[PDB]
Amino acid sequence: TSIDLRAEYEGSGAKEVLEELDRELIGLKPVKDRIRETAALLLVERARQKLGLTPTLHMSFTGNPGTGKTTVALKMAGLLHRLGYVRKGHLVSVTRDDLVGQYIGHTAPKTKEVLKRAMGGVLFIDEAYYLYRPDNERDYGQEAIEILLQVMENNRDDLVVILAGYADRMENFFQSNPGFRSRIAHHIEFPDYSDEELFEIAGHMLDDQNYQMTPEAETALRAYIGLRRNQPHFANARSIRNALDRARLRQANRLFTASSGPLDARALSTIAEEDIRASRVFKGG
Amino acid sequence: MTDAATAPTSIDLRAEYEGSGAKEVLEELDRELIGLKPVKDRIRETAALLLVERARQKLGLAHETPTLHMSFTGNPGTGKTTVALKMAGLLHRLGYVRKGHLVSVTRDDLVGQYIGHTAPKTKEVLKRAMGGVLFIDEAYYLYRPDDYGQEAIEILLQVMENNRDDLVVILAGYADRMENFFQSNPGFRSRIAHHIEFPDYSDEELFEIAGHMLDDQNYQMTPEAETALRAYIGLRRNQPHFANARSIRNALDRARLRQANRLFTAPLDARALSTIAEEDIRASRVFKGG
Repeated sequence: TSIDLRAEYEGSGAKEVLEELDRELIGLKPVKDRIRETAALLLVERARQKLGLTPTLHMSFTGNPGTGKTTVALKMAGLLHRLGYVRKGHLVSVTRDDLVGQYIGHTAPKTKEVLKRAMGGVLFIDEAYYLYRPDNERDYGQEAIEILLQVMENNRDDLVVILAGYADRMENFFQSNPGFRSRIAHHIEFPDYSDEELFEIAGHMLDDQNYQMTPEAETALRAYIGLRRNQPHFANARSIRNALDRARLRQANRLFTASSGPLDARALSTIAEEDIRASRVFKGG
Repeated sequence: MTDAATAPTSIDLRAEYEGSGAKEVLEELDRELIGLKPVKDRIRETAALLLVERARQKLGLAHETPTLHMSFTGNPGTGKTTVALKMAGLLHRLGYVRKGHLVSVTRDDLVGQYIGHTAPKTKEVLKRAMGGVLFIDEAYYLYRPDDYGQEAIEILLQVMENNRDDLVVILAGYADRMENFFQSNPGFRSRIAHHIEFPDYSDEELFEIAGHMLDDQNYQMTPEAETALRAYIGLRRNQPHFANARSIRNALDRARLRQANRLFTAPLDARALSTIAEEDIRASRVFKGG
């Protein structure tokens, strides 16, 4: 007659999954609160079905690389299975090259078989928009879309689909293939790490390698981070790693060229302001 | 030296209208587009010209092919693409274009990264488009002089004047942006036969839609939520990138999220579960400005 939401929250073990996500995803509170929130709606809409009032679950995760897309998607498959929306809470992750066949006619079995594997859980199409390439001739992508779109409509109660990738490309993909928008019930946005967070990471990375930055070099990175995030294909922590790898190289070539004579652990463990500002990022790319 | 015409001497327009399946396509458009008279009526008039021109060809009067490309302008969620599907069909039943398919395309489908990569991308898309119609969503993004889309426009333009009995092109997007595009790129005006302007739905119409949307999912509004939504619609409609029915769904969606979270925070029956309170709508950034 009336329902207890907290009981179902504690009953499903959905709380456990949300803890498992805060423990397994390095502080991206913004996204985590959005997953907390959707978990609430998923909970309520479950209780609504229970008191006698056919869902819709497909979703889209958009943002840059290294923003938690997959590791959230995994926890989502779990959560979904916990709240009885899915039979076996398991995540089949797949690119476009897992769905489109090279030879004519050999796409529809391949897409169908991936879907056979996916049944009872979640399919995760990474950079889905690459299914639609009328740019390429002899690309049979249009057909994998047809089948995808078909399952999301009809054969629903055994599958949840997650499209993922860059937001700009996802939006364009919807333009050309509409009828996806009315099949995605959750448009989740994954933003980057804040500057202070990106700096903390860069800090820890150098701690684990045994390197220190000079105070002046620290502010160089901060200048760097802020610039980089605004340039194309920003990969968050991979972009940091990549900047440090390059800084380490430049430092090694400072010390080898400077060749003043013998040098101690400080000089060798130190990344200087020179090593970061030499980056093309400060020039424009 | 003799000249003898072997064309028929008269033609019945309605008999042709009905017999070619052109009448049915317009009726499908009426089924498939939620009441948008002005555009449906504007389309009908374009369909009359197509009919009469085809009539003129049958009587053996057509000199060249008519110019029959067009430009659909307006906000998202106003029928543009679904009207395009129909134009394709109608142009097909009137045998203006070979096969009735429509190829839908964005800036990214035509403009690549590294140098010299653009022309073959566009040319392939155009190849797949021949025989039918090409829909270019936000076609103005091809031209960003601030990056090799300039070449795509030039191929696009050359094709529109030259081979008319293969491809029909429908450009689409926001009116003001599409206007400046034509400014910055003359020659497109010469080619476009029809400017079809798509208007928004009314506050009343959108409220109807939101109403049915709730009913399907068995949600009810409190009197104060009714008040708030009406207010919301009125504000949201003068804010950037208004998407009619779509942005109504998103607004109810975001209300459904806010409502769910409200309960879970602060035992409940089917009424308390299916109800949306004022707060769940009023929380939207649409009231604070954004």
